[PDB]
Amino acid sequence: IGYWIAPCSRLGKILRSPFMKFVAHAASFIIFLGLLVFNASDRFEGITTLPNITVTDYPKQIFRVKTTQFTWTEMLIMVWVLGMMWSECKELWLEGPREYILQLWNVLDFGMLSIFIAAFTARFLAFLQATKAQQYVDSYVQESDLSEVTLPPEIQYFTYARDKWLPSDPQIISEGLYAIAVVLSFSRIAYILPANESFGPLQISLGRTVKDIFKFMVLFIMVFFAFMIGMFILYSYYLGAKVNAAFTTVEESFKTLFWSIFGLSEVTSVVLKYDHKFIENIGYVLYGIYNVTMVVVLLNMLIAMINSSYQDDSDVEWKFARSKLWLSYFDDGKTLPPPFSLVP
Amino acid sequence: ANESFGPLQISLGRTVKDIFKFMVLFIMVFFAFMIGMFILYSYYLGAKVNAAFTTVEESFKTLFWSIFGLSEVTSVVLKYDHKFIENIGYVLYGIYNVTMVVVLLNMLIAMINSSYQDDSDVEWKFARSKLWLSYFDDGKTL
Ligand SMILES: [Ca+2]
Repeated sequence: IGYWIAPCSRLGKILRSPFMKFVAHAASFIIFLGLLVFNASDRFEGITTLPNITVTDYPKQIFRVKTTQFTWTEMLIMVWVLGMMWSECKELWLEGPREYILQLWNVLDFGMLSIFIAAFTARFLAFLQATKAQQYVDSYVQESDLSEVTLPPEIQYFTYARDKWLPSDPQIISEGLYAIAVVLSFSRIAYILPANESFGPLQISLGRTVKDIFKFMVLFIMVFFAFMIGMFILYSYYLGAKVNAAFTTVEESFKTLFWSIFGLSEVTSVVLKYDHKFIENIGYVLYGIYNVTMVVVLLNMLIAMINSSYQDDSDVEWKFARSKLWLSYFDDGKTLPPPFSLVP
Repeated sequence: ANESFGPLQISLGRTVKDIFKFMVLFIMVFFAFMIGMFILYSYYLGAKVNAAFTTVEESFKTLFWSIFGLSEVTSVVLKYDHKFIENIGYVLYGIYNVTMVVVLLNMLIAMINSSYQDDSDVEWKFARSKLWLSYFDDGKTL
Protein backbone atom coordinates (compact mmCIF):
# COMPACT_ATOMS: atom_id res chain seq x y z
CA ILE A 1 0.00 0.00 0.00
CA GLY A 2 2.82 2.40 0.85
CA TYR A 3 4.60 1.61 -2.41
CA TRP A 4 1.41 2.23 -4.39
CA ILE A 5 0.68 5.51 -2.59
CA ALA A 6 4.28 6.81 -2.60
CA PRO A 7 6.42 4.94 -5.16
CA CYS A 8 9.08 7.68 -4.91
CA SER A 9 9.88 8.30 -1.23
CA ARG A 10 12.15 6.98 1.52
CA LEU A 11 10.03 3.83 1.75
CA GLY A 12 9.90 3.65 -2.04
CA LYS A 13 13.68 3.90 -2.32
CA ILE A 14 14.19 1.31 0.43
CA LEU A 15 11.69 -1.13 -1.10
CA ARG A 16 13.44 -0.96 -4.50
CA SER A 17 16.75 -2.18 -3.07
CA PRO A 18 17.67 -5.61 -4.49
CA PHE A 19 18.04 -7.10 -1.01
CA MET A 20 14.71 -5.62 0.07
CA LYS A 21 13.05 -7.07 -3.04
CA PHE A 22 14.59 -10.46 -2.30
CA VAL A 23 13.29 -10.22 1.27
CA ALA A 24 9.86 -9.25 -0.08
CA HIS A 25 9.75 -12.29 -2.36
CA ALA A 26 10.96 -14.60 0.41
CA ALA A 27 8.34 -13.18 2.79
CA SER A 28 5.63 -13.60 0.16
CA PHE A 29 6.58 -17.24 -0.32
CA ILE A 30 6.66 -17.75 3.46
CA ILE A 31 3.14 -16.31 3.58
CA PHE A 32 2.14 -18.70 0.79
CA LEU A 33 3.49 -21.68 2.74
CA GLY A 34 1.72 -20.41 5.85
CA LEU A 35 -1.52 -20.29 3.87
CA LEU A 36 -0.88 -23.84 2.67
CA VAL A 37 -0.45 -25.03 6.27
CA PHE A 38 -3.33 -22.92 7.63
CA ASN A 39 -5.82 -24.16 5.03
CA ALA A 40 -5.59 -27.53 6.82
CA SER A 41 -5.50 -26.08 10.35
CA ASP A 42 -8.83 -27.74 11.19
CA ARG A 43 -7.28 -31.20 10.66
CA PHE A 44 -4.00 -30.91 12.59
CA GLU A 45 -5.28 -33.26 15.30
CA GLY A 46 -7.41 -35.29 12.89
CA ILE A 47 -10.96 -35.02 11.58
CA THR A 48 -13.69 -35.49 14.18
CA THR A 49 -16.28 -37.10 11.90
CA LEU A 50 -15.76 -40.43 10.17
CA PRO A 51 -15.56 -40.58 6.36
CA ASN A 52 -18.87 -42.49 6.31
CA ILE A 53 -20.83 -39.68 8.01
CA THR A 54 -22.22 -36.51 6.41
CA VAL A 55 -22.55 -33.28 8.40
CA THR A 56 -24.30 -30.17 7.06
CA ASP A 57 -24.64 -26.70 8.57
CA TYR A 58 -28.31 -26.52 7.62
CA PRO A 59 -30.64 -29.50 7.06
CA LYS A 60 -31.40 -28.69 3.40
CA GLN A 61 -27.72 -28.53 2.36
CA ILE A 62 -26.12 -30.94 -0.07
CA PHE A 63 -23.06 -32.42 1.62
CA ARG A 64 -20.86 -31.92 -1.44
CA VAL A 65 -21.60 -28.18 -1.26
CA LYS A 66 -20.15 -28.08 2.26
CA THR A 67 -17.18 -30.29 1.36
CA THR A 68 -16.31 -28.45 -1.89
CA GLN A 69 -16.94 -24.78 -1.09
CA PHE A 70 -13.92 -22.49 -1.05
CA THR A 71 -12.98 -20.79 2.21
CA TRP A 72 -11.23 -17.45 2.55
CA THR A 73 -7.89 -19.23 2.88
CA GLU A 74 -8.72 -21.04 -0.36
CA MET A 75 -9.45 -17.69 -2.00
CA LEU A 76 -6.14 -16.26 -0.76
CA ILE A 77 -4.13 -19.27 -1.95
CA MET A 78 -5.86 -19.16 -5.34
CA VAL A 79 -4.97 -15.46 -5.63
CA TRP A 80 -1.37 -16.29 -4.67
CA VAL A 81 -1.17 -19.03 -7.31
CA LEU A 82 -2.65 -16.67 -9.91
CA GLY A 83 -0.09 -14.00 -9.02
CA MET A 84 2.86 -16.38 -9.17
CA MET A 85 1.64 -17.83 -12.48
CA TRP A 86 1.24 -14.29 -13.82
CA SER A 87 4.81 -13.49 -12.79
CA GLU A 88 6.10 -16.65 -14.47
CA CYS A 89 4.13 -15.87 -17.64
CA LYS A 90 5.48 -12.32 -17.70
CA GLU A 91 9.03 -13.63 -17.33
CA LEU A 92 8.49 -16.15 -20.13
CA TRP A 93 6.94 -13.50 -22.39
CA LEU A 94 9.66 -10.92 -21.78
CA GLU A 95 12.76 -13.14 -21.87
CA GLY A 96 11.76 -16.01 -24.16
CA PRO A 97 10.24 -19.48 -23.83
CA ARG A 98 13.25 -21.53 -24.95
CA GLU A 99 15.53 -19.92 -22.35
CA TYR A 100 12.77 -20.20 -19.73
CA ILE A 101 12.35 -23.95 -20.20
CA LEU A 102 16.09 -24.62 -19.93
CA GLN A 103 16.17 -23.74 -16.22
CA LEU A 104 15.43 -26.05 -13.29
CA TRP A 105 13.76 -23.42 -11.10
CA ASN A 106 11.60 -21.93 -13.85
CA VAL A 107 10.33 -25.31 -15.09
CA LEU A 108 9.71 -26.54 -11.54
CA ASP A 109 7.78 -23.37 -10.66
CA PHE A 110 5.73 -23.69 -13.83
CA GLY A 111 5.02 -27.34 -13.03
CA MET A 112 3.90 -26.70 -9.46
CA LEU A 113 1.78 -23.72 -10.52
CA SER A 114 0.17 -25.81 -13.27
CA ILE A 115 -0.55 -28.58 -10.76
CA PHE A 116 -2.12 -26.00 -8.44
CA ILE A 117 -4.23 -24.65 -11.31
CA ALA A 118 -5.39 -28.15 -12.24
CA ALA A 119 -6.26 -28.97 -8.62
CA PHE A 120 -8.24 -25.76 -8.20
CA THR A 121 -9.99 -26.32 -11.54
CA ALA A 122 -11.06 -29.80 -10.42
CA ARG A 123 -12.26 -28.42 -7.09
CA PHE A 124 -14.15 -25.66 -8.91
CA LEU A 125 -15.83 -28.23 -11.16
CA ALA A 126 -16.86 -30.19 -8.07
CA PHE A 127 -18.17 -26.96 -6.53
CA LEU A 128 -20.15 -26.22 -9.70
CA GLN A 129 -21.74 -29.67 -9.65
CA ALA A 130 -22.57 -29.35 -5.95
CA THR A 131 -24.02 -25.87 -6.49
CA LYS A 132 -26.22 -27.15 -9.32
CA ALA A 133 -27.42 -29.95 -7.03
CA GLN A 134 -28.15 -27.43 -4.27
CA GLN A 135 -30.08 -25.23 -6.71
CA TYR A 136 -32.14 -28.24 -7.77
CA VAL A 137 -32.84 -29.07 -4.12
CA ASP A 138 -33.88 -25.49 -3.33
CA SER A 139 -36.08 -25.24 -6.45
CA TYR A 140 -37.76 -28.67 -6.48
CA VAL A 141 -37.47 -30.11 -2.94
CA GLN A 142 -39.48 -28.80 0.02
CA GLU A 143 -39.84 -32.08 1.88
CA SER A 144 -38.72 -31.39 5.47
CA ASP A 145 -34.93 -31.50 5.54
CA LEU A 146 -34.13 -34.09 2.84
CA SER A 147 -35.38 -37.03 4.94
CA GLU A 148 -38.59 -38.34 3.36
CA VAL A 149 -37.70 -37.19 -0.17
CA THR A 150 -35.66 -39.42 -2.49
CA LEU A 151 -33.50 -37.44 -4.89
CA PRO A 152 -32.93 -38.56 -8.49
CA PRO A 153 -29.85 -40.74 -8.99
CA GLU A 154 -28.19 -37.93 -10.97
CA ILE A 155 -28.30 -35.90 -7.73
CA GLN A 156 -28.59 -38.54 -4.98
CA TYR A 157 -24.85 -39.14 -5.49
CA PHE A 158 -24.13 -35.67 -4.09
CA THR A 159 -25.80 -36.58 -0.77
CA TYR A 160 -23.25 -39.36 -0.20
CA ALA A 161 -20.30 -39.42 2.18
CA ARG A 162 -16.65 -39.73 1.14
CA ASP A 163 -16.81 -43.53 0.93
CA LYS A 164 -19.48 -43.54 -1.80
CA TRP A 165 -17.59 -41.09 -4.03
CA LEU A 166 -16.61 -42.32 -7.47
CA PRO A 167 -12.85 -42.96 -7.71
CA SER A 168 -12.59 -40.45 -10.58
CA ASP A 169 -14.84 -37.69 -9.24
CA PRO A 170 -13.40 -34.17 -9.54
CA GLN A 171 -12.72 -33.52 -5.85
CA ILE A 172 -10.50 -36.58 -5.36
CA ILE A 173 -8.41 -35.48 -8.35
CA SER A 174 -8.39 -31.99 -6.85
CA GLU A 175 -7.07 -33.08 -3.47
CA GLY A 176 -4.48 -35.45 -4.94
CA LEU A 177 -3.12 -32.70 -7.19
CA TYR A 178 -3.29 -30.26 -4.27
CA ALA A 179 -1.17 -32.62 -2.16
CA ILE A 180 1.35 -32.92 -4.99
CA ALA A 181 1.45 -29.13 -5.35
CA VAL A 182 1.90 -28.67 -1.59
CA VAL A 183 4.82 -31.11 -1.70
CA LEU A 184 6.34 -29.21 -4.63
CA SER A 185 5.81 -25.78 -3.04
CA PHE A 186 8.29 -26.17 -0.19
CA SER A 187 10.87 -27.24 -2.79
CA ARG A 188 11.04 -23.55 -3.74
CA ILE A 189 12.70 -22.86 -0.39
CA ALA A 190 15.87 -24.10 -2.09
CA TYR A 191 15.38 -21.28 -4.61
CA ILE A 192 16.19 -18.68 -1.93
CA LEU A 193 18.49 -21.03 -0.01
CA PRO A 194 21.70 -20.23 -1.99
CA ALA A 195 21.55 -16.59 -0.85
CA ASN A 196 22.71 -17.80 2.58
CA GLU A 197 26.37 -18.47 3.35
CA SER A 198 25.88 -21.70 5.29
CA PHE A 199 23.09 -23.24 3.19
CA GLY A 200 24.37 -22.23 -0.25
CA PRO A 201 27.21 -24.69 -0.85
CA LEU A 202 25.08 -27.43 0.70
CA GLN A 203 22.36 -26.89 -1.90
CA ILE A 204 24.98 -26.70 -4.66
CA SER A 205 26.50 -30.02 -3.61
CA LEU A 206 23.02 -31.55 -3.27
CA GLY A 207 22.19 -30.57 -6.85
CA ARG A 208 25.53 -31.94 -8.04
CA THR A 209 24.86 -35.23 -6.26
CA VAL A 210 21.39 -35.46 -7.82
CA LYS A 211 22.90 -34.89 -11.26
CA ASP A 212 25.51 -37.58 -10.60
CA ILE A 213 22.88 -39.99 -9.22
CA PHE A 214 20.66 -39.69 -12.29
CA LYS A 215 23.06 -41.45 -14.67
CA PHE A 216 23.48 -44.42 -12.33
CA MET A 217 19.72 -44.40 -11.77
CA VAL A 218 19.23 -44.97 -15.50
CA LEU A 219 21.24 -48.20 -15.39
CA PHE A 220 19.54 -49.24 -12.15
CA ILE A 221 16.20 -48.59 -13.87
CA MET A 222 17.20 -50.92 -16.70
CA VAL A 223 18.14 -53.65 -14.20
CA PHE A 224 14.93 -52.95 -12.27
CA PHE A 225 12.82 -53.36 -15.42
CA ALA A 226 14.65 -56.60 -16.19
CA PHE A 227 13.80 -58.09 -12.81
CA MET A 228 10.27 -56.66 -12.84
CA ILE A 229 9.44 -58.34 -16.15
CA GLY A 230 11.14 -61.59 -15.16
CA MET A 231 9.45 -61.96 -11.78
CA PHE A 232 6.08 -60.83 -13.15
CA ILE A 233 6.30 -63.50 -15.86
CA LEU A 234 7.27 -66.04 -13.20
CA TYR A 235 4.47 -65.20 -10.74
CA SER A 236 1.68 -63.95 -13.01
CA TYR A 237 -0.12 -67.31 -13.17
CA TYR A 238 -0.34 -67.43 -9.35
CA LEU A 239 -2.83 -64.69 -8.46
CA GLY A 240 -5.02 -66.34 -5.83
CA ALA A 241 -2.23 -68.78 -4.98
CA LYS A 242 0.43 -66.44 -3.50
CA VAL A 243 0.90 -65.22 0.12
CA ASN A 244 0.93 -61.43 -0.59
CA ALA A 245 -0.26 -61.27 -4.22
CA ALA A 246 3.06 -59.63 -5.06
CA PHE A 247 4.70 -59.96 -8.49
CA THR A 248 1.28 -61.05 -9.79
CA THR A 249 0.77 -57.90 -11.90
CA VAL A 250 3.12 -55.35 -13.44
CA GLU A 251 2.01 -52.74 -10.89
CA GLU A 252 2.41 -55.21 -8.02
CA SER A 253 5.80 -56.39 -9.30
CA PHE A 254 6.96 -52.79 -9.70
CA LYS A 255 5.81 -51.91 -6.16
CA THR A 256 7.41 -55.01 -4.66
CA LEU A 257 10.74 -54.44 -6.40
CA PHE A 258 10.82 -50.68 -5.73
CA TRP A 259 10.00 -50.96 -2.04
CA SER A 260 12.57 -53.76 -1.82
CA ILE A 261 15.22 -51.05 -2.31
CA PHE A 262 14.46 -49.66 1.15
CA GLY A 263 13.88 -53.08 2.71
CA LEU A 264 10.13 -52.49 3.00
CA SER A 265 9.11 -55.57 0.97
CA GLU A 266 8.82 -58.80 2.94
CA VAL A 267 10.39 -62.04 1.71
CA THR A 268 6.95 -63.70 1.60
CA SER A 269 6.46 -61.83 -1.68
CA VAL A 270 8.04 -64.87 -3.37
CA VAL A 271 6.28 -67.64 -1.43
CA LEU A 272 3.44 -69.55 -3.09
CA LYS A 273 0.42 -71.25 -1.57
CA TYR A 274 0.82 -74.35 -3.75
CA ASP A 275 3.31 -77.22 -3.76
CA HIS A 276 5.11 -75.92 -6.88
CA LYS A 277 8.38 -75.49 -5.02
CA PHE A 278 10.34 -75.05 -8.26
CA ILE A 279 8.62 -71.74 -9.05
CA GLU A 280 8.99 -70.60 -5.43
CA ASN A 281 12.72 -71.47 -5.35
CA ILE A 282 13.30 -69.70 -8.70
CA GLY A 283 11.49 -66.67 -7.30
CA TYR A 284 13.66 -66.79 -4.18
CA VAL A 285 16.82 -66.96 -6.30
CA LEU A 286 15.69 -64.12 -8.57
CA TYR A 287 14.70 -61.91 -5.63
CA GLY A 288 18.02 -62.54 -3.90
CA ILE A 289 19.91 -61.80 -7.12
CA TYR A 290 17.89 -58.60 -7.49
CA ASN A 291 18.77 -57.50 -3.95
CA VAL A 292 22.45 -58.35 -4.45
CA THR A 293 22.46 -56.52 -7.79
CA MET A 294 20.83 -53.41 -6.32
CA VAL A 295 23.37 -53.44 -3.48
CA VAL A 296 26.19 -53.75 -6.03
CA VAL A 297 24.76 -50.86 -8.07
CA LEU A 298 24.37 -48.70 -4.96
CA LEU A 299 27.93 -49.49 -3.88
CA ASN A 300 29.29 -48.67 -7.33
CA MET A 301 27.33 -45.41 -7.38
CA LEU A 302 28.61 -44.43 -3.93
CA ILE A 303 32.21 -45.27 -4.81
CA ALA A 304 32.11 -43.49 -8.17
CA MET A 305 30.54 -40.37 -6.65
CA ILE A 306 33.12 -40.36 -3.85
CA ASN A 307 35.92 -40.52 -6.43
CA SER A 308 34.32 -37.79 -8.54
CA SER A 309 33.95 -35.53 -5.50
CA TYR A 310 37.54 -36.25 -4.46
CA GLN A 311 38.47 -35.03 -7.95
CA ASP A 312 38.11 -24.83 -2.99
CA ASP A 313 35.80 -25.24 -5.97
CA SER A 314 32.50 -25.46 -4.09
CA ASP A 315 32.93 -21.91 -2.77
CA VAL A 316 33.34 -20.55 -6.30
CA GLU A 317 30.26 -22.45 -7.50
CA TRP A 318 28.17 -21.23 -4.56
CA LYS A 319 29.26 -17.63 -5.06
CA PHE A 320 28.47 -17.89 -8.78
CA ALA A 321 24.98 -19.19 -7.95
CA ARG A 322 24.44 -16.42 -5.39
CA SER A 323 25.62 -13.82 -7.91
CA LYS A 324 23.13 -15.18 -10.44
CA LEU A 325 20.46 -14.89 -7.74
CA TRP A 326 21.48 -11.28 -7.10
CA LEU A 327 21.56 -10.30 -10.78
CA SER A 328 18.07 -11.75 -11.10
CA TYR A 329 16.91 -9.01 -8.69
CA PHE A 330 18.89 -5.97 -9.87
CA ASP A 331 16.34 -5.05 -12.55
CA ASP A 332 13.71 -2.63 -11.26
CA GLY A 333 10.80 -4.51 -12.87
CA LYS A 334 10.72 -7.28 -10.25
CA THR A 335 9.75 -4.89 -7.45
CA LEU A 336 6.66 -6.24 -5.72
CA PRO A 337 5.93 -9.83 -4.71
CA PRO A 338 4.00 -11.85 -7.31
CA PRO A 339 0.69 -11.81 -5.38
CA PHE A 340 0.85 -8.00 -5.17
CA SER A 341 2.23 -7.57 -8.70
CA LEU A 342 -1.25 -8.14 -10.16
CA VAL A 343 -2.41 -4.63 -9.21
CA PRO A 344 -1.15 -2.12 -11.85
CA ALA B 1 41.46 -37.12 28.97
CA ASN B 2 42.16 -40.59 27.54
CA GLU B 3 44.74 -41.03 24.78
CA SER B 4 42.81 -43.62 22.77
CA PHE B 5 39.24 -42.28 23.06
CA GLY B 6 39.80 -38.51 23.11
CA PRO B 7 40.40 -38.26 19.35
CA LEU B 8 37.29 -40.39 18.80
CA GLN B 9 35.17 -38.00 20.86
CA ILE B 10 36.61 -34.99 19.00
CA SER B 11 35.91 -36.63 15.64
CA LEU B 12 32.37 -37.45 16.75
CA GLY B 13 31.82 -33.83 17.75
CA ARG B 14 33.07 -32.60 14.38
CA THR B 15 30.84 -35.15 12.64
CA VAL B 16 27.79 -33.91 14.56
CA LYS B 17 28.64 -30.30 13.73
CA ASP B 18 28.95 -31.17 10.04
CA ILE B 19 25.75 -33.24 10.15
CA PHE B 20 23.63 -30.41 11.59
CA LYS B 21 24.00 -28.25 8.46
CA PHE B 22 22.68 -30.99 6.17
CA MET B 23 20.05 -31.84 8.79
CA VAL B 24 18.60 -28.35 8.31
CA LEU B 25 17.99 -29.00 4.60
CA PHE B 26 16.67 -32.48 5.34
CA ILE B 27 14.31 -30.91 7.88
CA MET B 28 13.02 -28.61 5.14
CA VAL B 29 12.40 -31.58 2.83
CA PHE B 30 10.88 -33.57 5.70
CA PHE B 31 8.44 -30.77 6.52
CA ALA B 32 7.53 -30.50 2.84
CA PHE B 33 6.61 -34.16 2.57
CA MET B 34 5.00 -34.26 6.02
CA ILE B 35 2.62 -31.42 5.15
CA GLY B 36 1.91 -32.83 1.70
CA MET B 37 1.10 -36.34 2.88
CA PHE B 38 -0.90 -35.03 5.84
CA ILE B 39 -3.02 -32.89 3.53
CA LEU B 40 -3.45 -35.89 1.23
CA TYR B 41 -4.51 -38.33 3.96
CA SER B 42 -6.17 -36.08 6.56
CA TYR B 43 -9.61 -36.84 5.10
CA TYR B 44 -9.12 -40.61 5.54
CA LEU B 45 -8.98 -41.14 9.30
CA GLY B 46 -10.96 -44.34 9.75
CA ALA B 47 -10.60 -45.11 6.04
CA LYS B 48 -6.98 -46.29 6.28
CA VAL B 49 -5.48 -49.57 7.42
CA ASN B 50 -3.44 -47.63 10.01
CA ALA B 51 -3.17 -44.05 11.30
CA ALA B 52 -0.06 -43.22 9.26
CA PHE B 53 -0.67 -39.75 7.78
CA THR B 54 -4.05 -38.92 9.33
CA THR B 55 -2.69 -36.19 11.62
CA VAL B 56 0.36 -33.93 11.67
CA GLU B 57 1.92 -35.82 14.60
CA GLU B 58 1.16 -39.14 12.89
CA SER B 59 2.60 -37.91 9.59
CA PHE B 60 5.75 -36.78 11.40
CA LYS B 61 6.11 -40.18 13.11
CA THR B 62 5.53 -42.09 9.86
CA LEU B 63 8.02 -40.01 7.87
CA PHE B 64 10.67 -39.95 10.62
CA TRP B 65 10.57 -43.69 11.23
CA SER B 66 10.64 -44.14 7.45
CA ILE B 67 14.27 -42.97 7.55
CA PHE B 68 15.30 -46.19 9.30
CA GLY B 69 12.89 -48.38 7.34
CA LEU B 70 10.76 -48.94 10.44
CA SER B 71 7.53 -47.69 8.83
CA GLU B 72 5.58 -50.20 6.77
CA VAL B 73 4.62 -49.58 3.14
CA THR B 74 0.94 -50.16 4.01
CA SER B 75 1.08 -46.71 5.60
CA VAL B 76 -0.04 -45.42 2.18
CA VAL B 77 -2.85 -47.80 1.21
CA LEU B 78 -6.52 -46.98 1.78
CA LYS B 79 -9.60 -49.00 2.66
CA TYR B 80 -11.56 -47.28 -0.15
CA ASP B 81 -11.56 -47.59 -3.93
CA HIS B 82 -10.02 -44.12 -4.31
CA LYS B 83 -6.95 -45.50 -6.07
CA PHE B 84 -5.98 -42.05 -7.36
CA ILE B 85 -5.19 -40.80 -3.85
CA GLU B 86 -3.57 -44.12 -2.91
CA ASN B 87 -1.29 -44.05 -5.98
CA ILE B 88 -0.45 -40.36 -5.34
CA GLY B 89 0.49 -41.28 -1.78
CA TYR B 90 2.56 -44.21 -3.03
CA VAL B 91 4.43 -41.93 -5.44
CA LEU B 92 4.97 -39.28 -2.76
CA TYR B 93 6.25 -41.85 -0.25
CA GLY B 94 8.61 -43.34 -2.83
CA ILE B 95 9.85 -39.88 -3.77
CA TYR B 96 10.35 -39.09 -0.08
CA ASN B 97 12.42 -42.24 0.40
CA VAL B 98 14.48 -41.54 -2.72
CA THR B 99 14.99 -37.92 -1.64
CA MET B 100 16.11 -38.90 1.86
CA VAL B 101 18.50 -41.47 0.37
CA VAL B 102 19.90 -38.75 -1.91
CA VAL B 103 20.26 -36.32 1.01
CA LEU B 104 21.96 -38.90 3.23
CA LEU B 105 24.31 -39.94 0.42
CA ASN B 106 25.18 -36.31 -0.33
CA MET B 107 25.86 -35.70 3.36
CA LEU B 108 28.09 -38.78 3.52
CA ILE B 109 30.06 -37.78 0.42
CA ALA B 110 30.46 -34.16 1.52
CA MET B 111 31.67 -35.16 4.98
CA ILE B 112 34.06 -37.74 3.50
CA ASN B 113 35.58 -35.06 1.27
CA SER B 114 35.74 -32.60 4.17
CA SER B 115 37.59 -35.14 6.32
CA TYR B 116 39.92 -35.97 3.41
CA GLN B 117 40.75 -32.25 3.28
CA ASP B 118 47.72 -35.23 11.76
CA ASP B 119 44.92 -32.69 12.11
CA SER B 120 42.70 -34.43 14.67
CA ASP B 121 45.67 -34.99 17.01
CA VAL B 122 46.12 -31.26 17.57
CA GLU B 123 42.39 -30.82 18.17
CA TRP B 124 42.33 -33.68 20.68
CA LYS B 125 45.38 -32.41 22.54
CA PHE B 126 43.93 -28.89 22.65
CA ALA B 127 40.69 -30.26 24.11
CA ARG B 128 42.62 -32.37 26.62
CA SER B 129 44.70 -29.34 27.63
CA LYS B 130 41.51 -27.33 28.15
CA LEU B 131 40.24 -30.16 30.35
CA TRP B 132 43.51 -30.09 32.29
CA LEU B 133 43.47 -26.32 32.78
CA SER B 134 39.91 -26.64 34.06
CA TYR B 135 41.39 -28.49 37.07
CA PHE B 136 44.53 -26.44 37.80
CA ASP B 137 42.55 -23.96 39.90
CA ASP B 138 42.67 -24.71 43.63
CA GLY B 139 38.93 -24.11 44.07
CA LYS B 140 37.69 -27.41 42.62
CA THR B 141 39.40 -29.48 45.30
CA LEU B 142 36.40 -31.73 46.06
CA1 LIG C 1 10.84 -18.31 -11.94
